[PDB]
Amino acid sequence: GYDLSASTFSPDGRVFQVEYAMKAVENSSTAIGIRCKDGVVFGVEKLVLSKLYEEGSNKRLFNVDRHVGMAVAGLLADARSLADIAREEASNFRSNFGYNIPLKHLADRVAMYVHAYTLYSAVRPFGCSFMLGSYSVNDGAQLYMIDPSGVSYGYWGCAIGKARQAAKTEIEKLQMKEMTCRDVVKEVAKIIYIVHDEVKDKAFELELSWVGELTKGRHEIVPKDVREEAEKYAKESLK
Amino acid sequence: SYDRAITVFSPDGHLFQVEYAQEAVKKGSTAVGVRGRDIVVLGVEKKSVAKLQDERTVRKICALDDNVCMAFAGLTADARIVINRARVECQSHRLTVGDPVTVEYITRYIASLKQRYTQSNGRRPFGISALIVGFDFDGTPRLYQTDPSGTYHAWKANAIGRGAKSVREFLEKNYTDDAIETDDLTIKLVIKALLEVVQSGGKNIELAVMRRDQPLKILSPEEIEKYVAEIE
Amino acid sequence: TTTLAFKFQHGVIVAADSRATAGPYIASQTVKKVIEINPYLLGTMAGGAADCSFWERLLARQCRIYELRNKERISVAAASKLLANMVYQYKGMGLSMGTMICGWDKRGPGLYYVDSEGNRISGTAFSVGSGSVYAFGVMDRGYSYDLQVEEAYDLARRAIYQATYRDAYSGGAVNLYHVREDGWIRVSSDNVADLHDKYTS
Amino acid sequence: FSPYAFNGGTVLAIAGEDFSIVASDTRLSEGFSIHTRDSPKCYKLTDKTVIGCSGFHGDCLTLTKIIEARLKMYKHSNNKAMTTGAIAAMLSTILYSRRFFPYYVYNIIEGLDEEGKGAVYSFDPVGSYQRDSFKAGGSASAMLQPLLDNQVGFKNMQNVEHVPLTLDRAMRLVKDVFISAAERDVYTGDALRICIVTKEGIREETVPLRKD
Amino acid sequence: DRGVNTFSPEGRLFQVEYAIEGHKLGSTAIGIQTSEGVCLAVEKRITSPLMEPSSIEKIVEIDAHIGCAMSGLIADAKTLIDKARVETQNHWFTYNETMTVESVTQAVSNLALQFGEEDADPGAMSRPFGVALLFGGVDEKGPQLFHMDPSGTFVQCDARAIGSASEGAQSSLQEVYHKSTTLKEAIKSSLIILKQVMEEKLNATNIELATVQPGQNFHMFTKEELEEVIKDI
Amino acid sequence: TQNPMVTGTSVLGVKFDCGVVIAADMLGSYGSLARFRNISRIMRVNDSTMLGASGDYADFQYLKQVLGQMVIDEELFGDGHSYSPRAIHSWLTRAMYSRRSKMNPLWNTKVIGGYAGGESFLGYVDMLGVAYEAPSLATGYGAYLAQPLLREVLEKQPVLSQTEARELVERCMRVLYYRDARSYNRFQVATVTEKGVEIEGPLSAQTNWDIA
Amino acid sequence: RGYSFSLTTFSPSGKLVQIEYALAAVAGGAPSVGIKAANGVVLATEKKQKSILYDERSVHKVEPITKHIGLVYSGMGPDYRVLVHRARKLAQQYYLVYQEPIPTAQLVQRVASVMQEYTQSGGVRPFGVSLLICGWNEGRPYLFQSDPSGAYFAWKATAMGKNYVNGKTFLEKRYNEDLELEDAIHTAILTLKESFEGQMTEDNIEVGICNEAGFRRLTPTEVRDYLAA
Amino acid sequence: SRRYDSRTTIFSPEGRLYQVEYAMEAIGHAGTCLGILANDGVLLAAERRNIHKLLDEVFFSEKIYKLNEDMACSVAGITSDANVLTNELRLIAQRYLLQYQEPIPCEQLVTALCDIKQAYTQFGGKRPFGVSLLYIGWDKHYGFQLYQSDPSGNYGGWKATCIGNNSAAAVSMLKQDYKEGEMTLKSALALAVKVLNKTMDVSKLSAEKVEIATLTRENGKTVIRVLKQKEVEQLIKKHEEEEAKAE
Amino acid sequence: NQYDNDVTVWSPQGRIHQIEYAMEAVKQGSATVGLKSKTHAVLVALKRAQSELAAHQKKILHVDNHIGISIAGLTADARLLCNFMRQECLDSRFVFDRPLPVSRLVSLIGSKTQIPTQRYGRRPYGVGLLIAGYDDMGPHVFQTCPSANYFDCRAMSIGARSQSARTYLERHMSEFMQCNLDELVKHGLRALRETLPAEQDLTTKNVSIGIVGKDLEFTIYDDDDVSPFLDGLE
Repeated sequence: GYDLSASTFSPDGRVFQVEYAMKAVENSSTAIGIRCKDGVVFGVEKLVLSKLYEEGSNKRLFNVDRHVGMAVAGLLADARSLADIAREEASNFRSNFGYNIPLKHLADRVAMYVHAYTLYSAVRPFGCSFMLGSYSVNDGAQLYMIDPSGVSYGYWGCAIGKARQAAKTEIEKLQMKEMTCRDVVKEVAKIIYIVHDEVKDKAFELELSWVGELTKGRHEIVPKDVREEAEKYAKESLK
Repeated sequence: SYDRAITVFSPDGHLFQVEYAQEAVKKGSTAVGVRGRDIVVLGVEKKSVAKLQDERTVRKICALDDNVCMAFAGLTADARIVINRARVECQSHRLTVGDPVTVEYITRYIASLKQRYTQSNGRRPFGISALIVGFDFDGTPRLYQTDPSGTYHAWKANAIGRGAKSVREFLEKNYTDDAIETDDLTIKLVIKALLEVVQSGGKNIELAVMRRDQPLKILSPEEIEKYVAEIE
Repeated sequence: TTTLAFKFQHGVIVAADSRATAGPYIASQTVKKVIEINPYLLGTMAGGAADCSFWERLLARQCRIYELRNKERISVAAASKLLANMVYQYKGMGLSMGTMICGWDKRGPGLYYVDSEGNRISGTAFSVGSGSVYAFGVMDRGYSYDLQVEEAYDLARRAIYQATYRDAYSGGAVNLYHVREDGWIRVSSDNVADLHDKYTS
Repeated sequence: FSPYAFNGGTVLAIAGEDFSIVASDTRLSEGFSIHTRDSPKCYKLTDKTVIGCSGFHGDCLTLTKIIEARLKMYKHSNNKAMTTGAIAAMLSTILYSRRFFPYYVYNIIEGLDEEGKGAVYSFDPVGSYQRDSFKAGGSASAMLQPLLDNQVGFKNMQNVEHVPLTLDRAMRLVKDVFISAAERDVYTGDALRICIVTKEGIREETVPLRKD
Repeated sequence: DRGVNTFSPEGRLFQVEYAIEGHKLGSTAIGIQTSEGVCLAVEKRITSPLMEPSSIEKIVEIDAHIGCAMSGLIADAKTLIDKARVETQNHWFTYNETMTVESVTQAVSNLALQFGEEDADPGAMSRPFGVALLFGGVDEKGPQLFHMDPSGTFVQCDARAIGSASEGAQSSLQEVYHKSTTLKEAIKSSLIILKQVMEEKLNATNIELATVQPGQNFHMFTKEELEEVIKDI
Repeated sequence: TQNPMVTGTSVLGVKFDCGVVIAADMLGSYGSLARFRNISRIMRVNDSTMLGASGDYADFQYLKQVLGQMVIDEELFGDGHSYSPRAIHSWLTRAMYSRRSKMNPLWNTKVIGGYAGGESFLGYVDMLGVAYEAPSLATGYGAYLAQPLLREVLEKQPVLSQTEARELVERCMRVLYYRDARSYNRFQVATVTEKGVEIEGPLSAQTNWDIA
Repeated sequence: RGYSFSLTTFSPSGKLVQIEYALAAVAGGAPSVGIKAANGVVLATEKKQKSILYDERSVHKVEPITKHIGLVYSGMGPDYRVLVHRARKLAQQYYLVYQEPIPTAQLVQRVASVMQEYTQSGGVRPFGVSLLICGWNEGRPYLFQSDPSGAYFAWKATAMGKNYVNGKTFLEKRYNEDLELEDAIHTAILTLKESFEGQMTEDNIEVGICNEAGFRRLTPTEVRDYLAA
Repeated sequence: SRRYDSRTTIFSPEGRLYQVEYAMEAIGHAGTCLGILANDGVLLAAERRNIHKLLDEVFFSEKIYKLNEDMACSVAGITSDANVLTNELRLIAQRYLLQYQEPIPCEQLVTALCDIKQAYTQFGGKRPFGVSLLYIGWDKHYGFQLYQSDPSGNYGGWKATCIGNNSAAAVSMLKQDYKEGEMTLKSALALAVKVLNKTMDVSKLSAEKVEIATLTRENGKTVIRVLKQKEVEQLIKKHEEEEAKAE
Repeated sequence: NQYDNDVTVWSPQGRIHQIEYAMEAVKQGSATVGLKSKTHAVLVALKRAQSELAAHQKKILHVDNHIGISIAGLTADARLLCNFMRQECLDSRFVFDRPLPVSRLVSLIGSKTQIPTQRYGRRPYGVGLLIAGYDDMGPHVFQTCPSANYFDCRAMSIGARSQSARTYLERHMSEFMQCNLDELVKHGLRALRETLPAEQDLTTKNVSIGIVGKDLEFTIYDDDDVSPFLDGLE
């Protein structure tokens, strides 16, 4: 009878409601991120269920501020709720203090908001995890990852999704500390195409984004020429 | 704040809380009322008087206004609340419109309250049934009856409580424009209608009469005693 | 403005003028200062026209709802009480009113005077406006309870005509109503100019 | 801090058998200087209703926006467009809702009724309204009213049979009245708009006056 | 066990599904729309001969051109009736014209489903209503007759029957009705079906009948005219 | 605000074919003291919208903050729609009116310029909620000293070129310097065209001729 | 935002088992003892630390409330702290209104009213602690005791915590009504000594007294002399 | 949450209120209290429940609680709820005096308290007070009175009642020794002592297991006086003597 | 058997049975169909046969001059949502003196629909929608779900037995762009004819048709105004 509320410790000190909101993510399609000297690069395998939808529906990359990106995994409605909260946090910060909010501060604020939903019986924990990423001449590139429980750590490359195991294993053989975004983008395309399953899921869409010095610190979406070339390179590499 | 649905529907569309409130009101002491030509009368049964009480404090027949009176069955503690709210309403109506209420106006007010306590959050229903009598400015006597659900009708004569199942059959057969001609005729009618349910014998009854004059007069024990002898 | 009303043997009589002014400039010359509230009631307009119209429309709505709920019409005393109660909630905020309610109930002819201050009084002859003192001098000297309908008509017309002859904020036409047992009727809408030649040479 | 300003402007409506006419001048003012020389005061409400406003320009703008929103709410809730009388009644209630800090506007609704004829309704800042046959509000209303009394009301003149107002004569009267008003009031006189509400639909015209 | 708001494996809202079953235990009513007006008729279902029959009012008047006939929980129906009256009077006050049967049915249907037990209102409902309604009236398009459910779905009909014998009453109404009736044949057939389905004997004090037509107001039948009609039949 | 403290003076505005040019001086007066002498009273809202304000300077800075956050937030999700000169003009009118209605107004006399869709925009928004459009504008004492010259020119030719509009603007700024006692001899000049907004640094009217 | 229903209810026999269970919790604390003498009262507790690592000086079990009142406890310390804080606030409010020091009986009544409020509100449990109050006012020493339900008494010598039955069984014998405060301390210490399972020390116990001059807890240097006999 | 709710304010399948039925059984096991009305005043006589030697009798009483200059009460059940009720009664009496500048009547006091007791059984989700009361008093209109309330919230005037433990047999023997109209205060005291002597399981009374208060009018003033141990002892001696003499 | 009652309880598989059931509610309704071309968008619905005597229903409602919807599910919830959308468009036109983009409208709708799905003692809106509008960027055929996520599509059908209409749609989507309005509408009526059983063909009073486009406001077509569209379906 301990599985029904976020106010009940198990006899062994666990919270099964958060443990279940984590399964909710542990069976969703994969998204990765890679930190570089110059900047960050996001990549997500977007699933196309039927032909009927227009390509561009169910985007998983948002713009929380003019220098912060965001990639999501899990329940997209909860994800959009969190994106509005983050937009709210950044705008208030700028109106109070007169300059842009640090990624370290934003992640801390959003993780506290997420954790507040893990204590009470009147609510339920969110069912989505997400990654952030910025670039500032002060602190350079950055990358974080928040869980449904509210824990946030810094990373060099993260692999939230269902193929996290195979994704992380292949991303560790990369030497990202010396590469650059133009040289990373290709790698993100290749690793996502490798980790992608082509049996259960037949067709998938690929979208990329980056924030670095080449975009002058503004989060963007990768232009179409770079993307086509990246896809071709990935296909050639795969055999 | 307490906000829970206490009374809710059930399979086959029943309201179990209201049905239980009625099962409770089916256990009080019997009350009987009839509508005369120029008089109205009520009558309540006393289960036991206990030889040690003060009857002035356990009366089940109140007076809401100069021309309206009532008598209940069920739970005294709930009846008291309903009665005082009805009194405040009578005073408000007099103040605002400069005229004493009608019997149907106060019956509607009471029934509206009783119904409101069946659809609100965090409340149980009232457990009483009332019989309201009185006269109006026209000079027409009235007699109504409410339910724990909020429904009310108008009747020639009625009986609530336990034993009403037989009091009604008796009164149905015996009610006629002949036993109505005079007050000392209708009062004996009410008395013999109450007596076959009082299995104690004698007078364990309270009886109040209300005429167009000398309102809410209450018959003394000796006076009520005289009528019993006459019947036999 | 000049309005009058007096109860007599055959019910109630009501009269008014029709000019409205903003300062020394005559904006309008035929207003309707009698407010038909329902087929069986009527009020009158003096003071702020917007206040008069708004609150008597509110009163009409409440009388209709009372009838629908209780299956019987409201009475003159109760309607006057409702109006006075409604305007007492805004004492000291600048409302300007002063009206007359007339009708018939189970008690006969009714004639009440409600103000913005909060008073209400029953009477047999009232008069409101800035020509009230001129209309009083003719109503007091001509009035008699043992009078019939056309004598009442003539007395009312004469009072209003002399009032608008001596007062600067009164003129135009005079509208005459008449409350009987079976609802009210409209009697005449003669104009003071066509009355003056009649009332002299 | 005074929350009001006086901006000038004159409006004039005239009802006929088959038609209805609202007219206005196009100058905006404040104090002794001129803001613009092309600013209308007549707003089409529906296919058979025009409204003219005067007084304070901020309140005029707010009021027209509120009325346009409420027409749409009514239509979405009742599956049909409003009528001139319903519009006049609703405007009465809207004007009374702000009665202790009121709109400083003088409204003049015009349109056709269900029986196909003109319906001029005059308003005062706090709500009082009455159905007229003609009306004039603004800065030269005391100058315009006696002329319309003499011409459309046919007052003070005998030895005349008073036949109805054709559209031609009505428009000529409106033009001449406004020319003479421009020659003596300092707040009118840039240009003249003329809206014509008829069975077919609303039409508009323009005539120039003399500049400052 | 459950809350009041709780879908089922078929997405059905248990409490509404029960409030709907609360109607197959009421007394039958019948409405019929003609080209000359509408007519409503309801069984009174007297219990014992000591109850006054002039005290059972199941056909009320909403306004001078709209009437209503109910079935179910007569205690519950009264708040709906009051709110419909108030809305019609507000519409008159604001727009100086009479409301429409469509607008009244639509505004009344918006109170249904407005229940709950947390963050609802200061004083809010705790369960759905248990009354079905039948509106009739005339407006700028002619006679109309609508129907309302506890779920909040309102339709427009020309001959509807609600109550505990409706599955048998409609089986005759569909054969009797045609687009060429007159209100008189309508009244006759509406009485014949009542007599067909009731348990007692259709006499002149255990039924009710009212009519609205383009000329007159809402008018109730008298124990004089009603008796004559019954005898005539 | 109840009482303004540090105030600016006149802002000018002209629209030419394919653009809009506005101008203002750089001075903050503390009631007849030239306290601050290098402040910027001109803003750039987005790629097609400029703004210059008169009156209280703290109110101008607050509105700068608010409008900037709005443009940022709508540009965030980048869906292909952007605010326009007209949308910003309306938003500003509504906010000014909402402040005056609580008896707590913002004490500015803003001017909006823009160029979208192939034609220019030039609007005026007073603290009371008065708002209109014109081919020329001027606030403060400019409404008396510079509007006559602009109108004298635009009467003859209804359309100017970029060079002629700029010449006219500086020719008027000179006279403002001659005759206004709260004016200064250093001003900025913004310009919006199909390529975007350009602001020019501290200019001078050194074309003075003091022959006493 | 919080529960609104009670957690303590009646049983088919009329008991309140939540209060009975809070009492069972109190029956498992550390022993406490109070003894009223002719010119003062004495509170004595068992302050036995788990291991030598714990710094003894930091936490106390015998606390003052005003310059003339002090109390001890048995049961749960985190609850005892809440009660101590609210008692201090209650005394300050009384002094603010009347410019007089509050009497012990009024103090006990207000504290027991709070403890009773926690038996009938929504979504809370009762306190798991009983109190022993001490005081001196108008030339007289007082000694009360408060229960988890909200019922207070008045004693001459009582005992709480573990082994309270034998504690009061032993306390009844020796108690004299003429007893001086200094000779009452010996009996209080001796009563504690009956059930200690160890060796007495100046840091195993706490002791407070109250006489004409106010409340104060004895220092270990004085507890040493008193333990020497 | 709904899982943990206990639903204290609902009906039973037979129309009962279980929480009130259980509070009445709680009140069933308390200490015996009894009242008796007479020609010249009323009297209460309770039973001391806490008899431990180490206690202190600082208070002038244990279960009396003078509520006003003219009234007084006594409780059975839960002391913690009794304290709340007594504070409320005092506040009600003072509010009445402030509004009318006259003392309150006893029936109005009892009514205003029973309203509060009733509002705890209809809404709120709380539990009800487990307390029964007896009252005594004197007013302008009816003189010496004696009432009684119960957890549900209904009262009633009496002439000789009893609550607590063995109250059934107490009332049974009260019915056979009370004669209306002829009883004086002394015969009242005698009957009270002789009823308390039996309805208590102990061998015989002790003059410290009891607690006795009276109420009289003297010189236009009400006097509420708790009897003393010596007086009680004398009464017990008198009871011992006459009873012994008969047999 | 204890996770299927509240909307704030996860199952051991990370699912919300309440939200599921609220979706199975939406499948009960009668099918709808929408699609868009280069310049026009179109909604077509099938008004269900309620009884032998009642006027069928209202399944297409105006939201604004450029936006219209078509519902399937709880009608009370549907009109509760429609009132919110109408107020949104009215508020927009009041503040900025311009229309609302359909995308921002659907954003507001989703953000409002999501909140109930998380708190205690509340339930999801049991209604699916289909929006059609025109803007600067052309037509739009958004679709929403009881679980607050929404989609964007060229052509989508919701309701009972709409699997066949969806198959027809994708199979013929290759030409919707170029096609004219008349051609576009017929493609819709054929697809809607697919879901009906064998014993019934489209008549003239159990179909509705909405249309919005470049130079044309949102219009609904009445019982016999749909006659010029059903003349050729042989």
